[PDB]
Amino acid sequence: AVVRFVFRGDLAELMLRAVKDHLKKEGPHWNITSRGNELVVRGIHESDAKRIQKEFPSVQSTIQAA
Repeated sequence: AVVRFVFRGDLAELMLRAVKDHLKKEGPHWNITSRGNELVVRGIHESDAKRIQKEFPSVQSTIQAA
């Protein structure tokens, strides 16, 4: 699956960086990339994808199960 986080406002870059550092610790094996205000996690299990969405529930996110 794929999770995409979209960060908003004047702090978006710093919040992305915070979330990115956190997720690199949760899943050192996850393929994590970012550009602009979007953070993308690939190679994550669909159930783990709903978990990290639920961990940062106020960050807008999408999940692609395919």
